[PDB]
Amino acid sequence: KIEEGKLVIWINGDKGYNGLAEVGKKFEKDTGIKVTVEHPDKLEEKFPQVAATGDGPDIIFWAHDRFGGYAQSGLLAEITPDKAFQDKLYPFTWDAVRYNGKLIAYPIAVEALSLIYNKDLLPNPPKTWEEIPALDKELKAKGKSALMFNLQEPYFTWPLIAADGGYAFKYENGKYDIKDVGVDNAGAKAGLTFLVDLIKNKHMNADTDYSIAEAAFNKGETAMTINGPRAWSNIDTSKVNYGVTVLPTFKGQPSKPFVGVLSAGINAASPNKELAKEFLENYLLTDEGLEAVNKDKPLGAVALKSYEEELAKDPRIAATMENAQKGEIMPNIPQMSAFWYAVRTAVINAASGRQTVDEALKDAQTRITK
Ligand SMILES: OC[C@H]1O[C@H](O[C@H]2[C@H](O)[C@@H](O)[C@@H](O)O[C@@H]2CO)[C@H](O)[C@@H](O)[C@@H]1O
Repeated sequence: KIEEGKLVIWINGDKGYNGLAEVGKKFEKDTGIKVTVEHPDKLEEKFPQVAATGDGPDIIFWAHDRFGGYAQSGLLAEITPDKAFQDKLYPFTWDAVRYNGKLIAYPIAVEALSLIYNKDLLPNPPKTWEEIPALDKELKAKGKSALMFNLQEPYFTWPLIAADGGYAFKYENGKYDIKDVGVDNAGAKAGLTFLVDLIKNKHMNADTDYSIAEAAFNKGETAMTINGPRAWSNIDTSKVNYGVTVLPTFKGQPSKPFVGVLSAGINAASPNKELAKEFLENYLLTDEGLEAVNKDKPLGAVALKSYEEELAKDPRIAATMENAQKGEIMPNIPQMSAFWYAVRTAVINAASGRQTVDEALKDAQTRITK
């Protein structure tokens, strides 16, 4: 069981967890309530396992796409902030955490992937994905490469797959059709074929992950990378002269990144629900609270209107929002977990050459509509 009179918080290890730990220390000085911040590996998978038994953290942080599945299993408490508190966050961020008409989380920040480039290697970023093979050929002649990014997580390849027609679930009439899936369609095959051809032609390696791409870019070995807000702090330290901009178009269509709203849910088994609420509304969801996390690892565009006005001046945040406006808020429906696992498998098999693109996407389509 969860201990009473204390707060345990789980947040991903790529977030500003030290910063969040500081907001917890502030809460503890004022109220006497100890706050413990942890970042278990695979917490988005572990949470449903432990929460099912009345264990786990009092508060869990993740993008909103996972939350409909948790709420469906009865693992999240319904939150009911008063209208006054609600008016402080952007309306659309509240929409991302509404499930079956109920609020199941507090929206924290908005994030989308962007194109990041080394201005010393590339004064101007490519406008199309199609010109990258040629950029790479010339950069290779100088000992560098054009682009390196995480190919192990479908989140990073999805903008290209969706660019010319790929989609997860058909949204229509204020509802998602869990039977109308678009991973096996023409647009999706075109996008993933482009990706697989980059690897075949030696422009990228199928095994590239987050650390391999980060190391290469921050070292000045590659002219471009694709990443989210959290990557910015480490690039700042690298002293690389970088720019953050809009992703390239594919077949003349803009890349469409999935947009995630970092959110905070309260475990339905938690005996400390009123403490969690006090912490979230009066300590974390304040200019001071968000600034502390943001300083540890950039949150992106925050849900709190008052603090977002100040961050909006940052060109990196502008680029982030521009990429978001071209993408799509991820669905929060329970089927999202099956979508993500099926698309991860498809991308890795196709990229590693274990299956062809058609075989890979066909299996995913089948799995998701099961
Ligand atoms: O790649 C599948 C994965 O994508 C998203 O996870 C993101 C997350 O939203 C970001 O905050 C950051 O942590 O990077 C993750 C990708 O490594 C989905 O939110 C997640 O459910 C999904 O499995």
